[PDB]
Amino acid sequence: VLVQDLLHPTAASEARKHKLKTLVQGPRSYFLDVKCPGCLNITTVFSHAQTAVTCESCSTILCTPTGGKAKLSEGTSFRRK
Amino acid sequence: MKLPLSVKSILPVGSAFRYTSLCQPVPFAYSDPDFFQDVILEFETSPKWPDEITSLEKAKTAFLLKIQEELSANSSTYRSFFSRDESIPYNLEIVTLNILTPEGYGFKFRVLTERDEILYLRA
Amino acid sequence: QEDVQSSIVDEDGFTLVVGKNTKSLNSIRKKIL
Amino acid sequence: GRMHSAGKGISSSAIPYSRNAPAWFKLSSESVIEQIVKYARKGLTPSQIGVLLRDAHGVTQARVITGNKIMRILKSNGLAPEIPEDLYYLIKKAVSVRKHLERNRKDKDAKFRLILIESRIHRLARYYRTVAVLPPNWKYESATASALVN
Amino acid sequence: TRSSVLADALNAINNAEKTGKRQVLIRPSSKVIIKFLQVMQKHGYIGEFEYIDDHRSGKIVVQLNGRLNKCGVISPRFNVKIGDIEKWTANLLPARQFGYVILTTSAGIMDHEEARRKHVSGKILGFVY
RNA sequence: GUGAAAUUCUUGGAUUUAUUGAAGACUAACUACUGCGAAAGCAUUUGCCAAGGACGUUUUCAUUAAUCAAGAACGAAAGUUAGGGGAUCGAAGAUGAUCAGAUACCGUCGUAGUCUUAACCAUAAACUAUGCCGACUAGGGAUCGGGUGGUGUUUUUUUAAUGA
Ligand SMILES: [Zn+2]
Repeated sequence: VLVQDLLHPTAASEARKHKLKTLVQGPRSYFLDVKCPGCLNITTVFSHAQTAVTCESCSTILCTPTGGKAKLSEGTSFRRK
Repeated sequence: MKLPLSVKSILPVGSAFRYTSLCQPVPFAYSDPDFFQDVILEFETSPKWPDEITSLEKAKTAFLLKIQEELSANSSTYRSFFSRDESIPYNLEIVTLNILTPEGYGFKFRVLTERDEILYLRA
Repeated sequence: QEDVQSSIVDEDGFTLVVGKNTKSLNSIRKKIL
Repeated sequence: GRMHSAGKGISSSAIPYSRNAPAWFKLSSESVIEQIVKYARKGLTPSQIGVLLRDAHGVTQARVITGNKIMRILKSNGLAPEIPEDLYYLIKKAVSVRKHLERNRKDKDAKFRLILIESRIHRLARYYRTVAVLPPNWKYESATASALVN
Repeated sequence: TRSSVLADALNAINNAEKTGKRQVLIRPSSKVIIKFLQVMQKHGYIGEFEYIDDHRSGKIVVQLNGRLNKCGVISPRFNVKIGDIEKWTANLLPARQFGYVILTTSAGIMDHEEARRKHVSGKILGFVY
């Protein structure tokens, strides 16, 4: 009473699925590029970074580790990938 | 008396309150320099205070105006006015609500806030 | 409040981070200060 | 299956399917290796080193970007450790809770957990000596592990 | 633990077929399972299947028509010689005209009839009838 | 005080009233078809000591896995040995009343014990009266913890937490 061709499932259903319960297990997290206020330095960081990453030149913390996702420090201009 | 934010604490800092006025005061002898005893006001903590100093002291003016209108409504045996207090430098907006009482006495009423302290530390 | 929490994006693809109930860009720069 | 325990929780990390290096990455593998060697000379474990490269430097996976594992980079640069870090950590925590029971002999639960820690220690010790990455004459003991980690 | 991955596959197959489900999915996968489904689809007791890679251990989807009575396994792989072919057929299959017991010889994987035609002998996997 | 009296002790006034203080236990209601722990078991505050679950992770290595005689740890209550106090309760025991009825079979004192330290002691209706590890096979609502997304409201605002 639950019909779906698993050969070609919905991308919405795969996105709502668990990360390993996907048809191909892939990672759900990603990376980011940030621009600091102190030096405008673009830095690549993890979306789920367990470390409080700072900028290189200005010692300005970019993100804070909290459980699942990393919480960015305020006033940092970011981009996906 | 009622106001949309709760009155936290009303306190006297009068020199005669601490028993050190130069004269012991006389009813209706308003020409004394120590006639108007200072009374500090504090209301309840609101997370919506104006975070600018002039808007903040003018909101203090508005709350004192609300006290003045309600006292002129329901306490008509007392007299009241506003005196532009300026005794602290570079603040050009202080208003002391001066109350005259038919027991022959008079007081100043002025608002204090944690927001005043936090903006002074910001300064 | 509008210009602070109005979903600012830069010229290059870069969006800033803004917390809840935060109200001034001058205040954000003062936090950085 | 969370052995020596009743747990069955599943909380792990995935893998990107494509085995090659990412497109947006624009660094040097040699700079990466230098950063690794300088970090290990600073004194971190390769797991924490990989975490550091993953967070701060955006290094996705070490075997993806470079043909070598982190431990193989360390050993190639001469910074191979003495024991594998997992056994190091088990020994260190066992000594720590041994001192904790020395402070307070009352915690039978600390006794229980130390027993299970020793069980896992012996299991990995049998495994490592089977690999012979460990010396065959090596032995885990209380005094041995305390003299080792302290 | 999970010992017999192919037998786990076969039991999932038998469970979905006893339910009457239309397609199945198998994780993990290996080449012996590949040849199993190859000769199965050859004998037409099923429909069509497909592999998917994951670089760990792949998955297998089978759309199956209606034609599985029972797929099986002999969990210890016994060496089967020539008379033992007959003995095992008489043991497992309920009637001699149909049903197929599966053997791995050095010449690969095949049923009893093809194994007799090839004159080979080896170990036993399981059966389909 | 019991079903009923009665032993009991109250002019040096009990019970009671108020003001305390000491003792030793206990941690109710909140409290759950909740939570935690291998079980037994675990509810006052705070701190410390470690530990652990689960969730999240593009960290690690690469079979290190399961079942397991021998052996090892724990194991309610009570009980046993050496200490402590020992409020309460309380196997024993001692008595009042033995009155009709047990439909309404006790009342009072009180040793051990009750708790603690150091040991033993290894039983329980120690039960989900139901070997383990692993895989598959109905739905529908829950809840708890973790995380994610967005939505709103409460919330708050150059502050140390943005939580509900
Ligand atoms: Zn910088």
